[PDB]
Amino acid sequence: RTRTKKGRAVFF
Amino acid sequence: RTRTKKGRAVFF
Amino acid sequence: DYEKVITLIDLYDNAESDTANYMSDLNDAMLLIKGNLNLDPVEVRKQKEANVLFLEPTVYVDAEGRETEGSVDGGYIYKQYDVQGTEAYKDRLNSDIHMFTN
Repeated sequence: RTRTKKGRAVFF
Repeated sequence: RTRTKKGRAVFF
Repeated sequence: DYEKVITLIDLYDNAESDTANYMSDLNDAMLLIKGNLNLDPVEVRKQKEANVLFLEPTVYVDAEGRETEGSVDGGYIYKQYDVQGTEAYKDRLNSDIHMFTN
């Protein structure tokens, strides 16, 4: 069962 | 069980 | 000679120090980023020199097995003021100070 995965902001 | 998490405004 | 226009000299002082406050106190522009996300304040320092900005939205999982994406958004915002009306006003003050004193 998958669970809420928090997003990411990346600038490379 | 997750609960309401209040948002944040940040200026870095 | 200027006794009758001191009040306009006051008004022009007040207007220009108002614009000088507007300049001092508000940020010219900022990179607005919305939505549920993780930003590392160490990584934010690359903001000047990065080429690609990648926003990956948080995925919410429902108890019945559904999955759905948060709304990320990102873009520049910049301060603005009514240049037209304030400059037409200050040009009127300057013009009238000169007119009433020949």
